[PDB]
Amino acid sequence: KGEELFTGVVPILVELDGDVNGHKFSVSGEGEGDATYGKLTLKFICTTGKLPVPWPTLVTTF
Amino acid sequence: SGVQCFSRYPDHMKQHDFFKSAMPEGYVQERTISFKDDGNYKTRAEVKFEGDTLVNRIELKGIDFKEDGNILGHKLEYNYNSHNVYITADKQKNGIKANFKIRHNIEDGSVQLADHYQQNTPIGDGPVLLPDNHYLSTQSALSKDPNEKRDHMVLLEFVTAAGI
Ligand SMILES: [Mg+2]
Repeated sequence: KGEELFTGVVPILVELDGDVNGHKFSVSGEGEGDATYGKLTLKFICTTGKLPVPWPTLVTTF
Repeated sequence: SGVQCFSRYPDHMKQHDFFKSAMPEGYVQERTISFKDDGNYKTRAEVKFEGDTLVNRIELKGIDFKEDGNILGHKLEYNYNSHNVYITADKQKNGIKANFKIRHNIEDGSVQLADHYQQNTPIGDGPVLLPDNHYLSTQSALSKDPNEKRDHMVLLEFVTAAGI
């Protein structure tokens, strides 16, 4: 039944709040997913300023 | 990796897709990410539908990072290696676990290992699919928006289930 919700393109929202060694940050992301092709396209923005860790370290979280 | 419900599960493996089976009510996804010789991230996320939109809401806590190791020292390249997510059922929690290793390229040609341990449990109480052992084959490409001056990341990812 849940699979039925994924047969087309689905909008995605991502919202993260982080604290790494006391550096506080937030990231907002938007995009879409199409599970038929196992395909995801997203753009993330650090809304608090500069990201205090490297972007690649957050990919699996997002 | 935050929205594994968008993996392509081949038709012959569709009885193994936990992630979509928990929807729309969703699942909690928790991880411990251990950076070798450095700190760790602990994450808690809720992945569920809000109307017709799939939402990934996350809290991340990182501790015990070295002020000038590869992470806080920003020594990692802006790229990403393909990897497999190895999934196993957790029948006692009506959910799954996963284990995998991410290799982050360091700007000097070395590698920064990030060990990932993951657990997912459904938010709803309806039946879910508990899978046989298998993996998700993941490919990711990172880029920038030429018109964007804020700090950001553009991500293209493909995720395909396999191993059965
Ligand atoms: Mg190299």
